[PDB]
Order: sequence, then C-alpha cells, then structure tokens
Amino acid sequence: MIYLSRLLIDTGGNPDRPRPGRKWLDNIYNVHRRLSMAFPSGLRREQDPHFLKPFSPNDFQKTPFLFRVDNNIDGNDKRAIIIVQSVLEPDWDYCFQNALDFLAAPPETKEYNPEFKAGQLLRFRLRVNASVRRHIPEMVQQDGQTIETGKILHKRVSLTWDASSTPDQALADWLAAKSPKLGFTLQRCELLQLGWVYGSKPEPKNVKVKEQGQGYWREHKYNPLRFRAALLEGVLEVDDPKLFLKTLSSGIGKAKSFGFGLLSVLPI
Amino acid sequence: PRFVIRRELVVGEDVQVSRETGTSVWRPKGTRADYNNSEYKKVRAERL
Repeated sequence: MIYLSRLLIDTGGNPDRPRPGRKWLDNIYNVHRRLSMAFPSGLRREQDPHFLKPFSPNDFQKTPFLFRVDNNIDGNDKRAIIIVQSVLEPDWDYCFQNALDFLAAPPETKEYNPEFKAGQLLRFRLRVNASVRRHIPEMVQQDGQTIETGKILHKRVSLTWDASSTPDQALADWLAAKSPKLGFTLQRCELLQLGWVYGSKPEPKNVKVKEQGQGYWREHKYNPLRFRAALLEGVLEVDDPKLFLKTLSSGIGKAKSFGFGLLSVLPI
Repeated sequence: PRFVIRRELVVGEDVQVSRETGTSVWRPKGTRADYNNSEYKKVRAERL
C-alpha cells in the first residue's frame, strides 16, 4: 500500500521570539534528514524509546520516500504543510517527541490505495527539477581577464529556453517530451512558481593523525547544494494502468531524495 | 664531667641557604578550562 502524511507548521506570529520550526525550513538537507529519522530500526526503538542518544545513519531503515512543502493557507493564521508519501508506516511519535514546538498541530496518517482506469481525467500538482547535463568549457579566475583551460566539464545545469519563447511553453514541451514514457498525455500545463533551492551538508575531512593512533581527529566541512525548482499544476489523462502506477511512488524527475518528485492526484 | 666550649658561625659567608625543593600547601585541582586553547577547539570539532 501507499502511506500519506501531513505536518503543519505555524511560520508566523511574533518575530521577536525563538522559532525553531521556522528555522528548520531554511535548509533542505535538514528537512530531508528530519523526515528521515521517522523510521527506526526494530532494535533502535527497543534501545532508546526516548530518542535521547547520538544519531547515526546506519540504525535506521532505508526507504525512497517523496515529499513536498506548500504554503499560503489562510484562515487568519499562517500554515506550512509537509506531505510525505512512503511505502512503510511512518512513526511520527518518535521523530518529534522532543520537538513539539515545531508544529502547530499533531501529525496525521492515512492509507492510500489509488485504483484508476485508462483514459481518466486527473488533476495533478508537481514541482519539477529543471536540469540538463551539458558539456561546459572551463573558465577560471576572472580577475578582470578571463583565462580559458581546455578541460571540458560534464555538469548538471538548468534547462534553458531561447529569447523568443515563454518559460511555460518550454516547460510544457519538456514535460510532453517525457509523458509518453511515463504513461500520460497533457492537455494543459501552466507555470506557477519557479526558483532555486539552497542546502548545506556536513562532510568529514581529515586533519591530523592521533598521537595514540586509531583514526584521525577530523573536522566538518560544508558543501553547497543548488537545484532548480519549478512548480506546475495541470490536468492529465491516463494512458496505461500498471504504467501510471509505475509512474507513482517512483518519481518523475531527479533529486528525489531532496523532495523533487511528488505527484498529487485528484480525479476531476 | 667533660670540657665544653662555644663558638658561633654567621650565615651567608660559610654556610649557604638551600632552596625549598618542594611544595607546602596542598590545594584542590584546576577547574576553569580555557575555551580559546587549540586542543579545546580540536576536541570540540571532533565531537561535532
């Protein structure tokens, strides 16, 4: 089965007070990690039920989940919504048992068994990673004069349109170039919000050999993480059954570990 | 019975004065670890 969840964050009120939940959302590595401890090891939940031990990546089960973050829900209060889709049952009472100030409402979970027929009108919302891998020459220095070096870089850059086409048309072309393999066809697709996402990540680096030996002394060094994001909403029609279900809970684009593929489907 | 005389010796010219060669007071250990020492920053970084 498929499991969907919702988390609510205030993100508002008095700006003069500490707001740890508001601070948690500025980094996407932290958001992904915080969703990632929501699944302990059969042994871990018997070892520390209080979640008061050092966190290591190896004592938690591995599952390729997908998530998206949304905003602007009114009702005289501001809210931030995290929607998590996974193939195992999340344990929301273990991830946030010492972090209740993050959220303005207790978490909720429900089952999801979506069964469809071919040729069905469906409403979808998706934020896509607009990236293309390209060949780039190497520019260095730029100390008032550009120095060229013959190395050609294979790097992942954003998709680029020309000067005479709208971004929505090029994004729709990029999505309809891919929709035959996933199992769907477009009729309409408009661009809502396009932008960048920054993240920072700890990475260990060696410094000095221990005098007593057995390892190093080490120091954390932090590496940037830049991605392109474009949020899209539209109406699609199904072309294959086990193929649309092959599209769901697997992803459509790249960077899925950092919340870049999630299909939210409504039968219109 | 025996015969006894008395003599005197002024210090500083034919007998020297040795140093203390030790510690008298005991006192407890050192609290107040310094937070600008290099070993502290190295251990803090490794623990992080």
